[PDB]
Amino acid sequence: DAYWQILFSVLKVTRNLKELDLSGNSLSHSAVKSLCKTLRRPRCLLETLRLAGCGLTAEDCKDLAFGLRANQTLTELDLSFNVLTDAGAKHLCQRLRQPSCKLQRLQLVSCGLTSDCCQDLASVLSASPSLKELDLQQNNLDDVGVRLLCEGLRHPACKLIRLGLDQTTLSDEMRQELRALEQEKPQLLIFSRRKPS
Repeated sequence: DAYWQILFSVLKVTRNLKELDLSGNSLSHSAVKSLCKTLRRPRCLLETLRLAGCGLTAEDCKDLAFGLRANQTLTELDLSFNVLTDAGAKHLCQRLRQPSCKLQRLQLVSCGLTSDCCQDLASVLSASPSLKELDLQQNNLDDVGVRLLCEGLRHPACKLIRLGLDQTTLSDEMRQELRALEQEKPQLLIFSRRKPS
């Protein structure tokens, strides 16, 4: 946190910074709050923010979601490899389904998510004005959650074109349903580490 205060005082002076990648370094709740201040500034021109493997938890998602409320420049956010839990995803979803949201690309790989966040995610898929890519690999969503996701993906207003999803432990019936969706929505690619396609 010593350290983090140096970085944030410098960012206050930086101009035109489009990307900020903190991945792999732990941020305390307190550093998260100073970062959220950074994002709220009107001069903030960040387009990409990467916080993967940073020790974030659910309460951090609430702060990030509120920090995105004003922001119109961020188009890509990586929260992979943090124990966000379903409660953390729910805070993000509240923001991402708003009509002012500009976020295009969101990565939630290995974030401790279950089927219990998938109704919230599906409401994002159906209503977000901006979300094009969503990576949910390394989360245990199961047939129940993926079915809920598919209910949102089927919405003709769904903007998504790339979904990252673990398919190995899904049922044969679920995998047939996903392939049927891909046939109906040819602009959508469902990929994984095992089906990189």
